[PDB]
Amino acid sequence: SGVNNTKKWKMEFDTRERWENPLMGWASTADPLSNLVLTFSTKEDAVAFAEKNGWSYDVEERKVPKPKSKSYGANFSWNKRTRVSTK
Amino acid sequence: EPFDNTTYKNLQHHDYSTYTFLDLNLDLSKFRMPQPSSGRESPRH
Repeated sequence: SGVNNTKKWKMEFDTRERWENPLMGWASTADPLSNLVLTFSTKEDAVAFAEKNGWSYDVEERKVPKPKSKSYGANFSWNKRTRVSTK
Repeated sequence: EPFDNTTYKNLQHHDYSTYTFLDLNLDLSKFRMPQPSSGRESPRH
């Protein structure tokens, strides 16, 4: 339920091939940027860094939970379907 | 009839059967006034 990991913008690159090491079966890679994650305070800061380094970027707009009306008294309603059968 | 305070007058419950309460509740059904209506058959309706 914590929301502390959804407060900063991040910049991750596309995933490249990982194969199986013939000796031990480990996960091998040839992508130097497979573990590169950058943190930005704002979307415009992230876009500025991407364009400065020449990378092509796709921006996903932030998704914020919408405010919700929560009433504990609706659990016991005279004529509504919000009455709960168990507590 | 004279004031007597030396006998237990609550002896009717010595012979109450298992259905006594429900039998009385069944007799108190023609006196009850009509119940209010929620508007639906149940909360799940």
